[PDB]
Amino acid sequence: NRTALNCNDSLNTGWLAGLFYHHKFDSSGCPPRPCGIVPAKTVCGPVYCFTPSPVVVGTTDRAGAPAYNWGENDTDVFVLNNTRPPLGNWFGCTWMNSTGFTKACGAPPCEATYSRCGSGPWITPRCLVDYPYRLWHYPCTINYTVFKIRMYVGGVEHRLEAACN
Amino acid sequence: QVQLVQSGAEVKKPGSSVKVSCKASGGTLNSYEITWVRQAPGQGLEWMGGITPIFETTYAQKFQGRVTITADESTSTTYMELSSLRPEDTAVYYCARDGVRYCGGGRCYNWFDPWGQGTLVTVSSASTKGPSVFPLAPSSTSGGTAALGCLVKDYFPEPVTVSWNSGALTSGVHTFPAVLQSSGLYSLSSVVTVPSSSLGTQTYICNVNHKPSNTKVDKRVEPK
Amino acid sequence: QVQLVQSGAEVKKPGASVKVSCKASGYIFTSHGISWVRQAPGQGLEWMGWISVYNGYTNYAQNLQGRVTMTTDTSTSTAYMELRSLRSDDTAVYFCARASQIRGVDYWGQGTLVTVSSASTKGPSVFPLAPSTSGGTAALGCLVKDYFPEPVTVSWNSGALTSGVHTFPAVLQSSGLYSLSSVVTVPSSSLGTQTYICNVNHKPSNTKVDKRVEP
Amino acid sequence: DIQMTQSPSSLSASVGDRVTITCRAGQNINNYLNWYQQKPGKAPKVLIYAASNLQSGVPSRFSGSGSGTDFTLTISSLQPEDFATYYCQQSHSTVRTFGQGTKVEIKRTVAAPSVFIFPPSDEQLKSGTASVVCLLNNFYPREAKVQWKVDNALQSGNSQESVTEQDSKDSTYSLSSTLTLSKADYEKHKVYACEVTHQGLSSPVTKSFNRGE
Amino acid sequence: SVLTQPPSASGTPGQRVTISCSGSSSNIGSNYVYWYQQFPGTAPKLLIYGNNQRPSGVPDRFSGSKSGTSASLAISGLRSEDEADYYCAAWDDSLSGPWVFGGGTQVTVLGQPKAAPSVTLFPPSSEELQANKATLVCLISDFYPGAVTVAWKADSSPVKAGVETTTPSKQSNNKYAASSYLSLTPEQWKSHRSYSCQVTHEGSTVEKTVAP
Ligand SMILES: *[C@@H]1O[C@H](CO)[C@@H](O[C@@H]2O[C@H](CO)[C@@H](O[C@@H]3O[C@H](CO)[C@@H](O)[C@H](O[C@H]4O[C@H](CO)[C@@H](O)[C@H](O)[C@@H]4O)[C@@H]3O)[C@H](O)[C@H]2NC(C)=O)[C@H](O)[C@H]1NC(C)=O
Ligand SMILES: *[C@@H]1O[C@H](CO)[C@@H](O[C@@H]2O[C@H](CO)[C@@H](O[C@@H]3O[C@H](CO)[C@@H](O)[C@H](O)[C@@H]3O)[C@H](O)[C@H]2NC(C)=O)[C@H](O)[C@H]1NC(C)=O
Ligand SMILES: *[C@@H]1O[C@H](CO)[C@@H](O[C@@H]2O[C@H](CO)[C@@H](O)[C@H](O)[C@H]2NC(C)=O)[C@H](O)[C@H]1NC(C)=O
Ligand SMILES: *[C@@H]1O[C@H](CO)[C@@H](O)[C@H](O)[C@H]1NC(C)=O
Repeated sequence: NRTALNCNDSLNTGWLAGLFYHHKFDSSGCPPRPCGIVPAKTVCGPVYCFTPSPVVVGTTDRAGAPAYNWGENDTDVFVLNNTRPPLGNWFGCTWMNSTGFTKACGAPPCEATYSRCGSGPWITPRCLVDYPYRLWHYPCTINYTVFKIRMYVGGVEHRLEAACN
Repeated sequence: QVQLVQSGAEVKKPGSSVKVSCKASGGTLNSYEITWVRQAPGQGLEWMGGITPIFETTYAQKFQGRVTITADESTSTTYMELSSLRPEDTAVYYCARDGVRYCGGGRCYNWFDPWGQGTLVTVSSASTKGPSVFPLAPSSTSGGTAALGCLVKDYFPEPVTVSWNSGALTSGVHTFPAVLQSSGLYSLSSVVTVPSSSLGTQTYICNVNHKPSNTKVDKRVEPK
Repeated sequence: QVQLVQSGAEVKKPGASVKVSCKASGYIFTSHGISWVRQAPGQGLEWMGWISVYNGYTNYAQNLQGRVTMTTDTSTSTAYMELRSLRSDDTAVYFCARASQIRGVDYWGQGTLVTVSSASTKGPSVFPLAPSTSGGTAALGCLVKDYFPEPVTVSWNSGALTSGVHTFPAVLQSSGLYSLSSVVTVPSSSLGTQTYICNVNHKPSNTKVDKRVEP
Repeated sequence: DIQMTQSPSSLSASVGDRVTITCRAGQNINNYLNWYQQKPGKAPKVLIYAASNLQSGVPSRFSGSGSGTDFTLTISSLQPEDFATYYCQQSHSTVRTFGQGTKVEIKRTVAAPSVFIFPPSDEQLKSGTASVVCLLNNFYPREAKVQWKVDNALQSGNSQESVTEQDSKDSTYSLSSTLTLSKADYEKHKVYACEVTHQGLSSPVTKSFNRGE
Repeated sequence: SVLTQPPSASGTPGQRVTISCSGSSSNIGSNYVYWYQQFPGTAPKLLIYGNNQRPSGVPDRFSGSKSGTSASLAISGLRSEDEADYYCAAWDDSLSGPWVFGGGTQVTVLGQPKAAPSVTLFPPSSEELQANKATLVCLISDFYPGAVTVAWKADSSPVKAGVETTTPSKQSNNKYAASSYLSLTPEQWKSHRSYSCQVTHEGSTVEKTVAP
């Protein structure tokens, strides 16, 4: 209920329909900025953040108390400020804005481990954190084949699945 | 910018069926939400059916057991077929994308954008027959003005396209809706006003064109 | 700005469940993580673990043999540090502090002193340290022996005598009971028609004793 | 079913008027309603979606409003581009249903027609049958009735009409009227004449012929 | 502990003192190193994060650097306002961590002159001997630097237990003060010639003595 559906297909290209009917994307062929406070009157669909493991995040009064509108109020936001999470919350986030663009955030880049420099769902080049809206945010990764992997973030053993070309 | 182009006009026999295509292009999916709407000659819009991108059809009760919407994703075109054709089915048949395109306040919205160019399906027990065009030779009718048409009678199916002097004469031309005669044959009348001071000095041909029965006929209207 | 308001200084003797709270504000509590460092007095800082406000990840320190239990409640923005089965060494100021992977443990609470010792609560005996000098002046005070726990207020003349006074830091005798002394220097001539009395408040026990030092 | 019914059925307004079309919903259709404009020989174009949102492009004169069951498309300053047939469409349900449309046309000063008889052609008269056509031209309003007077006797069911859409340049209509017999019944009678009655006409205007000359 | 730094440092008005923190590959090698300022009776105030990065408040004055398994900071221009303890820390990817600290480095400034302790010794009060106890109260004050050793002596020969001595405290005048208590039996206290409090400070000694 706390997901923000402010979607708007003003070019009639068909993306917003893909949110509801998956796997129908037409291939034919085909860094991140610091997280923060995003106006939910901008985001379309589930917002995800990656620990690297993925988790949906909800709307919120800037005071921090969760706000249960559907991005309706401008007093309704996604609070996303992150810290690299052995200790913190999540490496980075990704979502779709109102006119259909994939947006992402994360901690600042930089021996080049995910635990030290990871800024979202990207991990290594080619391998990407799989999640039930990957084909929607990163659609060109439809050929990517999805292996079971495990990673350690400063000692913690994590099980997840990575889509890779 | 999705765009739809539709099958050519098919001409069908009562009891038979017809299958109209609607090829999609220019978007981001391999199949879209496609809607089928028919509009009878002169009449209004009549929704028929729809296919979801997962190919889950829903039809209007008016045509349950008669209309079937399928899809060929490979060539990304959807098909509509209406069996048991009565003449009361002779209409224009459109497609459109009934796409979910705006959500706000936690509910989403659909509307028809864009529409195909439409396909005319004519259901009659006639057969393709070309027309006969007869002069409506003028009589001179005052105001300084006259009138001189020519009658395109007995043809099937619609449409016929007439002009005057090969597009040179166009002001004050009035071409009329074709009437369906109980012959099963259509017939219409195109008439033009003209300064009567020109009867006998300006030649007037009317160029009738029936592409269904590929007939180009140019008929001169001199007075009598 | 961001701060951390730790709870007060609890005090209890060995085998005890302390649990100092640590209230956070001025940032997104769940964004960072927080740790704990204790400092037994005089010596250095001892990292003691840290926790995720978000994951629940906890890396407790080896030294503290599974005694610790860091814990948070995202509802109230409070973080906690229970430490069971207490012992003498555990006498320290216990701080909490925000912890980022890049900015370290960066902003610290004020402090929570927590003391263990076999002593119970007991008011002080006060004795006059009477004046036995030669600078045109004299030293006189009064001794605040065998009390528990710290601290002890001491004024002179109900606050009239301000200059000349000096109240020393306390001493932990082997008994577990503290004692300190406060001296005030005074002009040798004036030991008549000008008296000198020391008022001692030991709020933990509710002991007020006001003793007068004569020669 | 789920029935959309519009009102009025049709309408005639002067350029710059305020037109008000009403869609009523059979059921509480929540907010899901659309408005399409169609003009003749074209497919419909969307105009307002979700009861009150103007499609990009659509001038600001167009205003959608309403929810529940009573919706209203309004045009604040009817511009000439704006003469067409407006349909509404429901969307609470997945079986879509359309309104009946309301055709808007241009109010206009009254106009006397101009009647013409065209006698059947000889070219038509060496093969088969024979039809005679009366022409009312550039009249307003559209309402006018025509009858056929064979030998001053009257005909019924031998004739069919058709009218042009309102004319682009002068905002008028024109009427055709073809009455039908064969060389049998034609080269038999002597005189007839369509007789037209119109509000722009003080009293009917007959125009006749004779089979010869 | 796990890291090591000199126990002290000295300085003059504006003499850019130095200080060092040394670990292994498992800490200073691959990880960042942070430095803290601790004023007595206060929580530590982070001074430098990363390796050379300073946060708000922190003057242009405080700066640092790292080389190999050594990280070291310079305090640059000196105002005695800096007189404090200073602790270093880094992560430790190993089990030795994941977080380690230094022993701290208290840093004093050389400006202030040498002062000598002014001592007072009180004998058991009549009021305390009544309660079957005796307490000698030796008060060392006004000295500098805060470095003093106290020794109790009975009849001019050493005494070593029942003695309790305080840590120097930087009193108001920014000099130091300490107290030393000897606990006796009334029997002991009377059954000696006299007791003496011997407090020494930078090679020199002052004595004060009491008798029953
Ligand atoms: C993910 O895997 C799928 C596996 O099928 C793969 O889909 C294939 O993509 C190619 C490339 O677009 C498709 O080939 C097309 O075939 C059509 C005929 O149906 C051609 O007309 C197309 O050519 C036009 O487009 C090219 C640009 O892509 C132009 O360069 C060219 O000049 C033409 O204008 C096109 O070649 C193929 O049909 C599908 N699938 C199959 C085998 O049917 C998809 O591409 C993969 N995604 C990635 C990672 O790229
Ligand atoms: C969703 O994300 C897209 C992509 O970030 C946003 O599109 C960007 O929008 C800005 C402002 O609308 C555009 O800049 C503007 O360009 C116009 C020229 O057309 C100029 O007149 C303005 O002054 C301004 O510079 C930007 O070019 C555009 N970029 C892309 C790649 O589309 C979109 O605004 C986002 N929508 C929402 C509601 O968040
Ligand atoms: C849905 O999106 C459209 C397009 O992004 C919004 O319409 C735009 O509104 C701005 C407001 O300044 C105009 O400048 C643009 O001309 C419009 N653009 C297009 C392409 O339509 C619309 O407002 C959004 N939906 C709602 C109701 O907020
Ligand atoms: C989150 O980041 C934005 C952008 O700088 C900032 O304005 C906001 O204060 C941040 N919140 C916190 C607690 O860092």
